[PDB]
Amino acid sequence: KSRGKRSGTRYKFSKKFRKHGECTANKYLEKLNYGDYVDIVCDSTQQKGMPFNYYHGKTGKIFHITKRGVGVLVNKRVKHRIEQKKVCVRIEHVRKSRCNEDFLLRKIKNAELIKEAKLKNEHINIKRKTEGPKPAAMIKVPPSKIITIEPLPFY
Amino acid sequence: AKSKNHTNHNQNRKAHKNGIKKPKKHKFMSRKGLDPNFFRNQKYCLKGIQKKKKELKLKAKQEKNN
Amino acid sequence: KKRLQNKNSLTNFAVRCRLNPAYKLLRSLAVLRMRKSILEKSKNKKEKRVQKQIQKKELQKINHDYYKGVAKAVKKKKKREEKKAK
Amino acid sequence: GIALKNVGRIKKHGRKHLVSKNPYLRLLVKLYNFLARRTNANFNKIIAKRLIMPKRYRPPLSLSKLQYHMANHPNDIAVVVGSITDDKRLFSLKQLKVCALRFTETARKRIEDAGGECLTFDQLALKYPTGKKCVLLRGPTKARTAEKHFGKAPGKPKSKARPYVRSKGRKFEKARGRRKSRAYKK
Amino acid sequence: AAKKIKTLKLINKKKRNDLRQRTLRYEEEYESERKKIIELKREARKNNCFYREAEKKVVFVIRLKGVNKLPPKVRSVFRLLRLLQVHNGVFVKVNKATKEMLKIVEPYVTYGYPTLSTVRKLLYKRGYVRVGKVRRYARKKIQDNADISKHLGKYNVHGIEDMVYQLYTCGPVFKKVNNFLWAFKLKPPRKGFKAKRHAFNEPRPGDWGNREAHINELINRMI
Amino acid sequence: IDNSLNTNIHQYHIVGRAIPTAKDKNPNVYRMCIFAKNDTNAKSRFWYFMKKINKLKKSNGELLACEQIKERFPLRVKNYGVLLRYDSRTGTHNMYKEFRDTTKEGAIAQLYSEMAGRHRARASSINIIRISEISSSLVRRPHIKQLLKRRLRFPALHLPTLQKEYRKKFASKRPSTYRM
Amino acid sequence: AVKKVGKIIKKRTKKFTRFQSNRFMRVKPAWRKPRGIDCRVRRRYKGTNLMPSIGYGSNKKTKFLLPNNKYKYVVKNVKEMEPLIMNHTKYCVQIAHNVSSKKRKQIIERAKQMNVSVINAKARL
RNA sequence: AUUUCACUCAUAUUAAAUAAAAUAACUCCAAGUGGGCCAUUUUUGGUAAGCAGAACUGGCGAUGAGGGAUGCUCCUAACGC
RNA sequence: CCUAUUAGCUGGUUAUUUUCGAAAGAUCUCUCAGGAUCGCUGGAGUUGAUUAAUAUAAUUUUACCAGGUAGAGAUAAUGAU
RNA sequence: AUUUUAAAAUUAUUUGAAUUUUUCUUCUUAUAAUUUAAGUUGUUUCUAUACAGUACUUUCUUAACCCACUCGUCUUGAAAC
Repeated sequence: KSRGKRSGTRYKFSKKFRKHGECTANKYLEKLNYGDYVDIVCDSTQQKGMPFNYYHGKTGKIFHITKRGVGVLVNKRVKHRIEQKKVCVRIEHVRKSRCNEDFLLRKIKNAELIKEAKLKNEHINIKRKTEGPKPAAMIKVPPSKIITIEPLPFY
Repeated sequence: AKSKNHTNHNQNRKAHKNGIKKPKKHKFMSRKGLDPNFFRNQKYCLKGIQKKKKELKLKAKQEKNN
Repeated sequence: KKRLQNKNSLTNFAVRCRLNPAYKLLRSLAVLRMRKSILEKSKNKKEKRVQKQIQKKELQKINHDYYKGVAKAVKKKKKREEKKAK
Repeated sequence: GIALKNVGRIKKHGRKHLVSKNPYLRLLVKLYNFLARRTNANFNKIIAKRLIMPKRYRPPLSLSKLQYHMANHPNDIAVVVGSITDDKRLFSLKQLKVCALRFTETARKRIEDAGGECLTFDQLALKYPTGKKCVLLRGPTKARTAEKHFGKAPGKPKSKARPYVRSKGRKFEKARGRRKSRAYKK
Repeated sequence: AAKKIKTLKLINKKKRNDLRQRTLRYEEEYESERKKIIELKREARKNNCFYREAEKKVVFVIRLKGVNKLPPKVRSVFRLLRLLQVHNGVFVKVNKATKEMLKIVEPYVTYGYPTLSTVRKLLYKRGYVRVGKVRRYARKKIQDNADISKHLGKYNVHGIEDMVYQLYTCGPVFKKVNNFLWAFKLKPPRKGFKAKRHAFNEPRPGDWGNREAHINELINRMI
Repeated sequence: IDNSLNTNIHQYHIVGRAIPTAKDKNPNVYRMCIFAKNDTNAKSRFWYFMKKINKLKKSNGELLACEQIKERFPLRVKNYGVLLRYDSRTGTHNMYKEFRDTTKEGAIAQLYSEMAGRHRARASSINIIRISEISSSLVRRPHIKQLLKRRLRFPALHLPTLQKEYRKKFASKRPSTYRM
Repeated sequence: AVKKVGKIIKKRTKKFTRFQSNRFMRVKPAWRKPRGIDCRVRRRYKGTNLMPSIGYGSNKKTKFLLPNNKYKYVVKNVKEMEPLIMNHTKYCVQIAHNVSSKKRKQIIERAKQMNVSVINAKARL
């Protein structure tokens, strides 16, 4: 019977402890470019450009940039399919993503490692190791250092 | 008589029957209302290359066809 | 091609050798050890057992270290229980 | 009891066999099925697939469009699985050799006195079995009025579908929902 | 034409001697590997400096429940593990990702260390291979090495010799071995299950879970 | 050998440690020895007890060797001691335990049937800890003292149990119950 | 059960009868698929009038041949016999029911001298 | 920002794993449906209900087979001869 | 006689085999025994794949996000006590 | 009727080589066979030395062991009092 814009946002849009007050000074000092992954996190201190009910905490590409606003392309699941949605929010409600920094350093690693590897003509793979079984190695456990423990009864 | 007010039963099963479809991911999106006065400048950029390419091709065609 | 009977690749000697070119060599080589007479093993069993005195001594040392560790753990458990009983 | 999609049976979509009982067309599809099976030619495979297509997917190709498509190689042979129609908007046509299902009489005459000739698909198979120097084309398949009504329904936002109306006057399907003055627009 | 028959005849002997020398090489490799493993364990026995193998990088998984009343993600895990029938069995390379994805399906399977004799038995008497073309695989029993060579000869792992040589010690080609191998369709156990409803690890009799090294007896009883 | 009488317990000893971390560059090593139905079952029980007493599991524990350090002589006759802890339908209770058999393998397992028969305590409720060796005179139990007496006897008035061979249904006449 | 005579194997005899055709007596025994809802025969309850299916289909190698091990062919007069001159050991002839006595005689003699076998050779005599 | 020229980032196991992943994707025409119910877990009203109302998943409906003596929904397991 | 009036309602609705195969949600409605429209389904067709890959995935891993339910508390705030 | 062929194995050779050290040790230079290859063939009786029976094929009628509730329909649910 109640489906307002801010319905059910008592805690989601509530400001955190010690975090009350306007956004920090240099929050306005992020270089946003087109086609950039970015998280959309609501800031209730700023009311204009507030992200809508469902998109808090989501992530999406930047498809629009205006003087103080950003258009974000966020895929939302409805019924039987996911469809794209363009949400236009002010920049205080936008936080630069931390999905591409995982590969920024990898792609800098490529230009310094694969180059030297090919020019010296070795075969080296770069895929992630997804390490499972630990290898076999020769160990030295000390007979003095080895200590014993045991379980305990009821009390 | 009383009617079933609401239920979400069988709904996501029906969804996964044909699967949760995804956007088609087109390479180019229209920018009809996207940041005017900038893509107008891009429009002006494109004609600069177009005019020189067209005149060069026409001159080459005429000089080769005599 | 037409399907034939799937010959047992483990008991059918011809098809098993066709699958494994080394199988016939391995089987004959093991059959030779089997054919080795009882006199050789009877004479060499004592030598093989006495050549492993060092190995069994090392195993005994490790097991007795385990036994001493268990005994000392028992001692510490009893000391703690006795200390906290009062 | 097995867990497979549609009980593990691979399903294919589209035409399996031609449904036209035209004896010459049946001979043609048999010949090109043999050619596609024996030769490794994707050219022959594509022709064999296209020969059994429905009429709406063998659209006519205009003479002007044929000439434009074959402009960049004049010594090659055009080949289309549809009909060839004359384009009165084209002033002059020159030296074009094309194989097609059907030629309209005027287009055939024009191609003939322009210095080219019209080949049928049996001739094309006879003298280019592997499709060397042959470029295959097709007309605009979804340019007909039928798909002008397809896509998003007319009434959805930004929908270009053509509605089913009796007449295109102001009194027919123009007032409410098609202009901002009456309720909404589109 | 006339030269063709002798051209195709000579390549038979060429590949025959090539693969014979390679079988000599792998025989040397089995002997070396057995000697190395035994000596590395004896070194551990020598002093208080231990040695072991970690998780053997390969596990054998057998489904235990039917195709009815299953959670959707359990069904998806079964589908992409290729465990689709009640008595299906597969080889699974062991790593963090697949171990995590198999833990969610643990109560419906039993899995453990296959060991060499059991993998050889499974491949020789229950091994079926996808000889058909991509997505048209047409399950076929091995019965030969021609299909194995056709699918893997250019990748020099041609032969059931090589397939066992590769499946036990998980070398560089597990993709082209596990995926090439059809899912094993095992018989019901000769002596029977204990309790499919309960874990193998509970004090009461039970079946599902990680049998570790105890699955060899179950496999050769089910084979 | 008779399989029906025998249980299915053998010896094992597997050694490892918690994972050395950046925070814990040099962790200490620990060990403990129990027997159960299987080596895997014993490993699971050991990891459960590790999680209950300390904070570690497979996610933070590894093993670095495995051996089967069997007994000195399985044919010996012993008297050992363990500590029992179990729970009922309303609480928990603890005591000690000692019994005689040939080896620790069945020495662990003769207790479960008695516990289930008397207190209906399923095996998932009993905990056994700290196996060691007991004395023969220090036992304050009633029954176990006469076990190692100097000389003892009693009759054999148990009912006969014949083979399926000779458990013939129709008898010529009624059998007696004396035997010998 | 199955009948195994020679190479010919018939997977089922005693052709299916319509449900309730025994007790209900306007209902002819000729098989009809019962739609119903709680019909118990569509539901396939145990021990009641199992329905014909595709699993009962005979081997196509020995499908339409008689215990004669030959395919039957019905003939109206002597002008329909020629095609059997290449298949006298694969086909057995059978006179049509509405063929007169002397026509039957003159085609039976032709079949005899043609060495092809006739099924209903002892009809109307 | 766009375009064009250079160089080049494993591409000969595949920029982590696994995958009867193209049985995919899209379009057109159209049927039936739009009274639901039950089970585990969670939960609202009610003293409670084989009560009324919701969430997830699976079933009954639409489905038989072996078992629970018996049973639309429980366990095993889904079905050509 | 108009008239075989109308009926969102009840009953009935006729040969076989094979293949695919649901919904009892949702929005609007003088709507709540109905209808339309989405969703689920079938048929038809094209583009694709057919190159143990890529698209793809009710799966996991790695990296990074958002939460305020369970729990915990009255000395941390309100409301109690 | 232009792969039940090639190889694989075995036998009888033979060539040289080899090594576990040889009466089932291993591999080609060459031959001839055979099947363990390359999904069952052989021997003897009977039918039987007949034109249709006491046998053989089949239909029907009876029993017997196990099973089996009136169908159609509305319905979440019908064998339904």
